[PDB]
Amino acid sequence: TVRFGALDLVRGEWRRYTGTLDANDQNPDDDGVEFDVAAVNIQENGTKCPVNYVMPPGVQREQLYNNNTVINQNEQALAVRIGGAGLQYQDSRAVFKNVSVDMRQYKKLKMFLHAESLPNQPTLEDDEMVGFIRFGNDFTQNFYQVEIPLKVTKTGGSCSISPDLVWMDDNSIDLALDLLTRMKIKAMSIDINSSKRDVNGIYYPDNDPDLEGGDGDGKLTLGIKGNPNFGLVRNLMVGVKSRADHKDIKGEVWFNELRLADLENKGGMAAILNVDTNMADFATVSATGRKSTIGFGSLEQGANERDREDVQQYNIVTNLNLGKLLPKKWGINLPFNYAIGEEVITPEYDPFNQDIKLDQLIRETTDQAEKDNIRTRAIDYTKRKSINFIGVRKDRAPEQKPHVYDIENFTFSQSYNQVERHDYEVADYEDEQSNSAVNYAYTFQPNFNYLPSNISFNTNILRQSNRQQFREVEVEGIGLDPLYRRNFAFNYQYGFGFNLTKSLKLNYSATSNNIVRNFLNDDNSPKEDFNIWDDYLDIGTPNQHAQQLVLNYDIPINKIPIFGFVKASYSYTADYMWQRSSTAFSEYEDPNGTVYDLGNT
Amino acid sequence: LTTNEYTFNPQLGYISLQQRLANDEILAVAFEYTVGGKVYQVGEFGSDGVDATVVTGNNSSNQAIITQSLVLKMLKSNLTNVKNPVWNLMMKNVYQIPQAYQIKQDDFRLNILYTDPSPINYITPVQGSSFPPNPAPDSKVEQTPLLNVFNLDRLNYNNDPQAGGDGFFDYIPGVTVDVQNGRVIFTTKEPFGELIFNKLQTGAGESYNDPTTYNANQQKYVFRNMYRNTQAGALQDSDKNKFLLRGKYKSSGSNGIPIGAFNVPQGSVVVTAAGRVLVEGIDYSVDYQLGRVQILDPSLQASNTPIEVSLENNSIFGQQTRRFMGFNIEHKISDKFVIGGTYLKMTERPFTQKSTYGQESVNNTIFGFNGNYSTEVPFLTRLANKLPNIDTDVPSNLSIRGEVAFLRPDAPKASDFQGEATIYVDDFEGSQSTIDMRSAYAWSLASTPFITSINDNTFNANSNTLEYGFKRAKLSWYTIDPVFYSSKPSGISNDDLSLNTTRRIYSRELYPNTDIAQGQIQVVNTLDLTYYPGERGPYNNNPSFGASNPSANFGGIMRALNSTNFEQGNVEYIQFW
Amino acid sequence: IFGSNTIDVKPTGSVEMDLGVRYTKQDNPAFSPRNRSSLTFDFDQRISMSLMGKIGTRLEVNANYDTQSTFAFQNLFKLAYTPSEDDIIQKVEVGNVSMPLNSTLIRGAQSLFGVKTQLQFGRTTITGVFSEQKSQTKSVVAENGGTVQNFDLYALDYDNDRHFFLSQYFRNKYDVSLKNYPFIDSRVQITRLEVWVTNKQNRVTTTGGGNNLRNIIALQDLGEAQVSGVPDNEVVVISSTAGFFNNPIDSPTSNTN
Amino acid sequence: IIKSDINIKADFSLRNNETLVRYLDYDNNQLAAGQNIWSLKLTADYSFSKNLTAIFYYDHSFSKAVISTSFPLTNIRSGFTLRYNF
Amino acid sequence: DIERPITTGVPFLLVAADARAAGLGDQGVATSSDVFSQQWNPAKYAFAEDAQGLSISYTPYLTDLANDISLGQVTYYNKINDRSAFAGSFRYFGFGGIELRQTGDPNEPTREVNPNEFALDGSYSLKLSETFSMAVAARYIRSNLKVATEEIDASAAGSFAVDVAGFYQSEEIAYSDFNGRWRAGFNIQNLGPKISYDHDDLSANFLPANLRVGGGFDFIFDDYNKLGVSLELTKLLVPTPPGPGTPSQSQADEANYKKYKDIGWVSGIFKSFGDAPGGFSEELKEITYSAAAEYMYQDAFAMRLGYYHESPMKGAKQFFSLGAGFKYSMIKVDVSYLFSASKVKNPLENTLRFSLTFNFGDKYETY
Amino acid sequence: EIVIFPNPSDGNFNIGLNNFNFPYSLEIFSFTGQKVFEKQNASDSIISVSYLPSGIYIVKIEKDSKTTIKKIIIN
Ligand SMILES: CCCCCCCCCCC(CCCCCCCCCC)(CO[C@H]1O[C@@H](CO)[C@H](O[C@@H]2O[C@@H](CO)[C@H](O)[C@@H](O)[C@@H]2O)[C@@H](O)[C@@H]1O)CO[C@H]1O[C@@H](CO)[C@H](O[C@@H]2O[C@@H](CO)[C@H](O)[C@@H](O)[C@@H]2O)[C@@H](O)[C@H]1O
Repeated sequence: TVRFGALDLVRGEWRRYTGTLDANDQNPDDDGVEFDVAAVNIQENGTKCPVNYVMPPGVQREQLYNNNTVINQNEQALAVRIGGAGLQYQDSRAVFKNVSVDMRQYKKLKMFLHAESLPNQPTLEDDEMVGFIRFGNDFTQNFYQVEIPLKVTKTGGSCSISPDLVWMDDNSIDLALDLLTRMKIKAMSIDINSSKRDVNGIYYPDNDPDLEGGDGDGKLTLGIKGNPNFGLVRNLMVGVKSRADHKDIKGEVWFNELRLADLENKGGMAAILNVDTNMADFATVSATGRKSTIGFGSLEQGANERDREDVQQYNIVTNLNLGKLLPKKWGINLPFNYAIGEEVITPEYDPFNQDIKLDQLIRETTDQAEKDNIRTRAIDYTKRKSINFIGVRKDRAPEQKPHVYDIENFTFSQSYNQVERHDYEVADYEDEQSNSAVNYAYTFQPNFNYLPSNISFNTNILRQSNRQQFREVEVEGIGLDPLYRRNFAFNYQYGFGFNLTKSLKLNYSATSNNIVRNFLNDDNSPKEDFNIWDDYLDIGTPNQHAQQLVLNYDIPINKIPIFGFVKASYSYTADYMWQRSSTAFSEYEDPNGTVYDLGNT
Repeated sequence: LTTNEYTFNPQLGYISLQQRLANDEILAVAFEYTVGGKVYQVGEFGSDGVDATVVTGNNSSNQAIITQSLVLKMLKSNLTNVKNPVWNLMMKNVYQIPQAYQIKQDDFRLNILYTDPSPINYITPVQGSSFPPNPAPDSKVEQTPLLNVFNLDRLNYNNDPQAGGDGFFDYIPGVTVDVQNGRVIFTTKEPFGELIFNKLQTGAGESYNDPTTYNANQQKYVFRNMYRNTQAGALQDSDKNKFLLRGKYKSSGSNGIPIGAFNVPQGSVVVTAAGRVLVEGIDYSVDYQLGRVQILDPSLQASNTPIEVSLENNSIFGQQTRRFMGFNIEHKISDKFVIGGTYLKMTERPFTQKSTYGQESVNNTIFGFNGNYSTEVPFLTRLANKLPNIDTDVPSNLSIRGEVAFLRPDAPKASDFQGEATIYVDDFEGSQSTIDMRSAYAWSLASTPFITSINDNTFNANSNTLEYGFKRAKLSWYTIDPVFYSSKPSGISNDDLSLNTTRRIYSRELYPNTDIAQGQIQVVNTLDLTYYPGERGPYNNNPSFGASNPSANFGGIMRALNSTNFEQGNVEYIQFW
Repeated sequence: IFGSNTIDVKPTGSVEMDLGVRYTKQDNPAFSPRNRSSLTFDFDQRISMSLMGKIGTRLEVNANYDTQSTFAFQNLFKLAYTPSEDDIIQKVEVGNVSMPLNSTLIRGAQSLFGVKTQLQFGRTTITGVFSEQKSQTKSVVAENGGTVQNFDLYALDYDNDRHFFLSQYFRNKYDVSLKNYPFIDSRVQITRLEVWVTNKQNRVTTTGGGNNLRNIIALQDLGEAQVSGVPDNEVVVISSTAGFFNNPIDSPTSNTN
Repeated sequence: IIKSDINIKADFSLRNNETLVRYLDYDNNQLAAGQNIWSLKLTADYSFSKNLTAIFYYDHSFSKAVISTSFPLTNIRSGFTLRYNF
Repeated sequence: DIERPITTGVPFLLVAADARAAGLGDQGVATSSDVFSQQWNPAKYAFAEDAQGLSISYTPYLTDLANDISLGQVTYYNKINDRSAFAGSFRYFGFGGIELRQTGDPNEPTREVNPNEFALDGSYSLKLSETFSMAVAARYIRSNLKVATEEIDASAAGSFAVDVAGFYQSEEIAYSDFNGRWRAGFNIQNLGPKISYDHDDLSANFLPANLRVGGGFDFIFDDYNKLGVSLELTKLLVPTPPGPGTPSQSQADEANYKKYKDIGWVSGIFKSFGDAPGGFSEELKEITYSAAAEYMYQDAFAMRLGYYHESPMKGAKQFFSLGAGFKYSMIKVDVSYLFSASKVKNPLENTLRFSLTFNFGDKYETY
Repeated sequence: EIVIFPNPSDGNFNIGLNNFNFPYSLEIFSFTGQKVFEKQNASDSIISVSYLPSGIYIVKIEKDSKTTIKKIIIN
């Protein structure tokens, strides 16, 4: 009789890393090393044979309320077992995880490590097994490595061992992240093919004979390879490496409570000034100036949500009723809006390397050109300007007979928006948008009738110009070639209805969109030296044209006194559309060189 | 599959399912298509295929039933094998834009950047090497935006070809975009694989299918394992997932700004146009019941300016208790001059004493000093009256509002470990999930197993006769019903319930450190397997079963697994107590 | 301390209270005989009360307790004690209080539960609050109407197991056909397509496009010819292709290939 | 001293549903799915006062098994409901 | 944190079920006589001012998340004479309806189950002296929190308990500046056999036997204003489970737990005073306390403030409480709110408890 | 209608969506009110939350304007 008190397929979040972490081996699927990863619990492994599982000193179990009862939550550690043949001299085995962790607001990275020997196997000695954390954008090119030789918990006697001896403070990783920053700055001057790098390309300051102080930690060994970023950790790995020269070491290592500590809680400042004035229902000025420092934010914002930037912004909005400058006898509604403004943003961290303070990188550069490049590429500058003439109309006179040719039926709306930008991604960014709209709408008031009941017609001139030049972050020597998007358009739709008969009703409408292509050469090459106001009143080639026609007919068959009960009603909606095909169709070229016109739709 | 469960591209010959097949599902197709006047068919339709059933005979005693199968084309196999060409039929160039339903042009921006570690939208050659010299205009890599590198920017706004593109993602609803489902499809089947390999190819000695021949630029930028391996398998190639599709889209649906909340408190909505706070009565209006914000300013509507709406939504679920305290001074220097001294503190109370990354608690304080001065200026009115056609008498006003604020943040003392503000990247209590296998009714009688290899005839698993079942000894698998322990059935004594094979197991014995809520299950329902090797098993016709060695017999059960992809699920081991 | 002794705090609405028995019997043979049936007691409350009034012309009481909706913002309770305007204390609010601030750098809180007091020293107004906040701040960005949603995908984050080429022919024609997009260098027009999947629902219904259940055999190499630039082993899984093909090396996918 | 009307509503329902799959060439009438649910809802309103009312409710639903994938189910919800208005 | 908490069956018996006592820091053993005086002290039902009273109380759990997960209470008291009273209470903690479904059939008769826990009790209170009264209560507790599945039996676990209570209410004594009144009360409750959730004599849980002793004083101003301050001490009468060890390694803990669980409830009541390595100073850590002040205006407006503190080593439930009460004509409405001050997340946070009582019958003069 | 596969599950269960717009937001809450599971851009039917301690849990399904709250049992 076999009674399974538990039977489970156990799946883990930490994936077993396959592939070599050392270049001396280069054949990971060999060596006969049984590498297992599991979990050790206070609820299931309190009677473990080599060492019973206990919480690290100072660690308590979480307490929740299930149903008016206090439930102690489970405490777990990640267990890594290396057995069979054992690790070679420099070989390592590790597990990994994909994360998104920002640790720029915390000063310390702490973690508990425990080491023990496998039962019925040769004993693991102190400083032979090394526990390492490798974190960054990957595990082979861009990572910080933090290593610690492991003191082995002595076994052989009782299984119950005190927590202070199971989790020794000598085995606890307590890393200052400014040490990683200084390692990164120092390795900036180390060549990729330098002899100071290892076979794996990792730069260890402790192994540098020309550096004083090493990595600055007497217990941890720090290394860096490829410009990683702890401001956004995408890949986190924990593993065990060997340091025994002529020996294959076997054992089990527990990892617990990988945490960030010592939050940086320096506050921030903000100032805002508003000047709002109105001038005899004719002028309205609103000026705003904001200046916020690094560390400011809202009450509810977290460590990574507060402003890591110095912001200096202003915005002036001015409204005029220019129609009041004209006599009220012939009323003109001509409002004019002018909104200017700009903001400058200086990041706390340099956008390159993403995890070093901008000022610290500037100070430790010793090259004026590089300092200028860093300062200029860090700045995020935005500027907006808007000129609006929306709603230009002439109001109806108090006693005036409406007429089809009256100017009171017209409305004018002009809009101009300009955005200048330059930041870490764009060296120069232009965005211009001009929209001119003329709207006309008249309704009539009281063989068949041919007088339209109402006539509608509006026109639009939309021009969008966007110049986008991406920067070379390395040097401000050339930059990328500017890219131009132009969306010059001319739109007009009209409509009118007839009431030919008391039963008939005929509504017609037609919309047309044309694209203006005066900014293009004979080939498919845009012209850099082009102005958005070059040929404003230009009607381009047609691009789309839609027509809609609706007929309603009550069929007055009741006139004949034989069919006076019929209540027929006919409706006919007709739609037509013409769509211009792309130039890839209208001038398609075969490999033979001939050109065909594939036509529109 | 019903036509509502999938779509397909009639020109490019691929299909997209509503439900994805992340399991052992089998996908089969039959399709016919027309090339000009020619018609080609690949599968076997229900209209032209063989009949489902053919019956021979008149009565069931002598009838023969012939059930016939349609011959279709396999797109996904029962067992995954990335080395077969059927694996290549699965597309890996389609990306689902999250929460996108009706993406449209002018409301969708997409860019490709290289994050190593910062977002850079061009590619630099590896030190000591350079990109291939004199490339074709469509194969430029050096100082080229990544939209052009991955063949996503060759047209302008109106989809007309342009020399270097307009710098924007090409929006073709039939080629690069799935409008109805918000999906972006690359113009190549392996944009980050063979396409970038061909862009960086320097000679005929480099083969895309042979990674050992890469030229140290394909070694860095060609992420071939995302196409030749599964996503979980491609996770092992860490140094390659550096290309980022970063973009945005505008979701409108109806008129008005959806603030993503309903029945919000009045006066909690703050709208900022371009660094200036708008007026709730003039520049915009708020529909509080429907959670809408309508911009009433004509200049801002035709502005394309990002407008920030910050509201307070009280439909909070699973949030920590936050205490909000503080005072506000409103001293009045004169009838038109006010000084304020607001001080506020907001603390959060974590559920536990460990704060995981992302679920952190704040203990923030903010204090500020403000000044307001609003006066009437008749000089501006008199100046306005000097204008040509202005004769108004409405007063002109000035207002100056200054304010300074200081934020001192912190973490609550409750979530501190040894006196420091602690955030747990991984405390390791969330790892190692389990799937329970000890459910008795989920197991059934097993087939005869092989014990060393497919060629090993130990338990007669290779036999095609009754001998196939000759080695099956008796095995019962059960969970002892609680009727035996609670309401003692007749014929069962207390000695029958104390044997270590029949006794009830309590959680306090197997899990002494586990806390159980009162009123819940305090017993462990073990899966008991009683094996009789000397007793004949089901369907065993061994002429001499009692004359053989009982240790040569077997007793087995089998079970179906709901999650078949162990690699994706990272099924690490089998654990049993 | 109070203006008068009149107390007109009146309750309106309704209160409901259900007491009963629920008997359930499911004839599952796998269940224990002790689980033959379950006889539980049902107790339900549907409190739908409001409470509006005044106490001594100084306290205003406004309460709404409704156990049929979200308690986060519906169950309301406000006690407002307003002394004479000549006193030092102008207002004491208990329950659903608000902290409105005429400030931009410091935002107040609207939905709070706690104690709010207000003092007036001649010309100085001091408003103090101590409460628990019942809401969270949410920020959206909108351009030209609707809100802006940002997305950041990685190359490895493709839509997996959802999109399938119909054949190796289409897969190998995809890149060349899209060389000059939006023009497609292909005349293929998929006119008819039937898709079959593994049936685990085991549900027969006439409204789901009819009951079309068939035995299916799916061949990996069905309808595949050779490809000019692709070796045979990357197009078909058949061990030996000698005599397998009977069509030219670039034939479109077809049953006769 | 207390006198008021008693309002009784009874609602009985019996729903049978069957799904058969028939082969044309031989007798293979397969029972694919099926339901047989009969329910009874009794309610009795009695007004003690202008504000206090009592409602006796008795719901009894039985679902018989047509195919073995479903089990017979008996649900009986009985009791009283006191409502007090203001 | 919490060090070796006392584990008992049906802990929902200890949760305050009414808003009046909730606003007073979860104490009612020595407050004024009221309809909700059954969970706290039935002995003051003989001191009730009104002849007959009914009350419905509602305590929601997960107020924002979902309804129907709440503790309701229905209490009814009736004092036939000037000297005696019969009361009956029914407490019901429930999660509402839960649907059990195993297949995606749109047309599928599914099983709706309501896991719950209810206690139905009846008390008789008799006034011995003119200022003192006793009370005896019998309670039946039934727990049906588990759901019937395979290898799981959802048979409800039942138990019986007896409560002995005493209440003393002095005459209105005049002082220099006011004329207050003194009150005292004691209650030994939940005395009964262990409840076995698994229906086995080997596995049983102690009933939450509780001892509550309290005292209060009322300052009476102008005969229309009252201020009552009350203080209550509460101690569980259940033995504390052993901690590290009080005799291999796990064998000592196993023996300690076996010794602890093999203790009768009658012996467990007396064993609760001690049975720990600590002395009287550590014995005082087993007692929780509550202090409240309630202001009465016109005997129709009530403003209650309370503070409840448990030991940090057990339960860890300390908080402040506010409460408001309004009597319109014969109907009293009470609302209560809780501000937690402990590290463990109280499930009653952000919860407004409601109570509604109707009083009817003739009036009894207070002595 | 929203369908939850076996309600007294071990932590591994399924959703019963009726083949509609697949992106839905799923949130699993403990009896303490704590947030124990988040899932946006959700399309996979199978939900694996078997690391949660036993008890009743609240599942919120948000599908466009549709909001649904159901109770599940983890035993
Ligand atoms: C085990 C408990 C059983 C339940 C007890 C219910 C008692 C009902 C009695 C009605 C009552 C109490 C209000 C309780 C409401 C709470 C409902 C809770 C809702 C839950 C969600 C309402 O009376 C008030 O309410 C008004 C109604 O709005 C009445 O208006 C008018 O009401 C009607 C004229 O009375 C008009 O017909 C109507 O036209 C008017 O409008 C007014 O008369 C009065 O203000 C007044 O009590 C009076 O009625 C008698 C009945 O025989 C009671 O007899 C007792 O019965 C046993 C006691 O159970 C005792 O053993 C027994 O000794 C004793 O003889 C006495 O108490 C007596 O004093």
